[PDB]
Amino acid sequence: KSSSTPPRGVTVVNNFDCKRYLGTWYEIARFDHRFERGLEKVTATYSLRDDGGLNVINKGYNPDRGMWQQSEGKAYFTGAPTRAALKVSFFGPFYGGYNVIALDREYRHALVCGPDRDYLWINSRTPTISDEVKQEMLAVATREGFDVSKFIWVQQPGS
Amino acid sequence: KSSSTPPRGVTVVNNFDCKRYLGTWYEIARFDHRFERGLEKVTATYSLRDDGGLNVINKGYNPDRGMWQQSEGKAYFTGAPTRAALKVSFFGPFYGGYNVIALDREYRHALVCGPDRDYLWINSRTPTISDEVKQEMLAVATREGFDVSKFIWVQQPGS
Ligand SMILES: CCN(CC)c1ccc2c(c1)[B-](F)(F)[N+]1=C(C)N(C)C(=O)C1=C2
Ligand SMILES: CCN(CC)c1ccc2c(c1)[B-](F)(F)[N+]1=C(C)N(C)C(=O)C1=C2
Repeated sequence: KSSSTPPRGVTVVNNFDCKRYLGTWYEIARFDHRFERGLEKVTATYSLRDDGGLNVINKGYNPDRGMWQQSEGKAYFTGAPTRAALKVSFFGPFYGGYNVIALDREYRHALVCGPDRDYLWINSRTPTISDEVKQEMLAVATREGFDVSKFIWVQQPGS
Repeated sequence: KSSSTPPRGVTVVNNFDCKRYLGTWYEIARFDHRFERGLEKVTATYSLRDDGGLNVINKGYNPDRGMWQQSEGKAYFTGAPTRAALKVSFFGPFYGGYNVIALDREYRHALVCGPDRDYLWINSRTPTISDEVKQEMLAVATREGFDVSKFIWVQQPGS
């Protein structure tokens, strides 16, 4: 399907406050994909741009090579900035939808999907999350049609 | 073969001046790979790290999506810093050898290869090169066993 639209049916957050989502997030779990392959301790960082999009810097550690790496990209809303439907673009052939489909009131925990059900992330402001938050994230993922067998639990400080 | 050694039988520069190689280079031609697919107007910018490695910033334009992108990586010598054999690594699964196989004395044109003969670049301090310089670089590539018909000639200022 189009790499520009959300997966059909997902619950895009429609009262989004972009300022509250800025800064750094820890990747608690991801569906594994080429872009991120081999990485642990992954974080994503968002900053505002003058042009109304977001600067994205993802960082992680590759324990096979013993080195940190970083990737810088840009995200732009696909519609109104109060709707958490975006597209993100990195160097090369890494481009597609970015959608926040679950978020707590305090912007502490997020479930983010790509443009299809092969792309999903559990993110947190903290490097670890409680089992209850894990359970709820998997429950939401399942209810929205995603195959939670695809998740890998990303090593983080204290995991 | 090993991703960490030069291609079999390929001679690498053995009296390398790393500091003179720093700065911005324009990519005149490349063998096509996923990492850079879709990108025109490509430059690579090298700088020194406190740890003896190089920071690498690749930047290019994707005319399909209408956007500039950049990738930041690290390169380390695999041996003596006088020998232009390195390995470069970027976010995720882009890791492998980087070898300077020909350089002019002025450090204005360089032929760079990866760890096998499927990876080759013609780089220049200027965005275009003379037919003279072009043919010589192709003759070196050819001398070293590469198939120059695999080059994509990359759109650049004045090209
Ligand atoms: C499908 C298009 N695409 C490029 C692979 C993406 C889409 C969506 C995303 C990412 C990439 B990403 F790898 F930058 N990513 C990370 C690291 N985290 C923590 C995210 O929540 C997220 C979403
Ligand atoms: C095969 C290992 N690997 C990562 C794909 C590379 C090896 C070698 C190189 C690059 C990548 B590269 F894509 F960063 N690259 C660029 C953009 N230019 C202009 C080069 O001279 C060069 C060499």
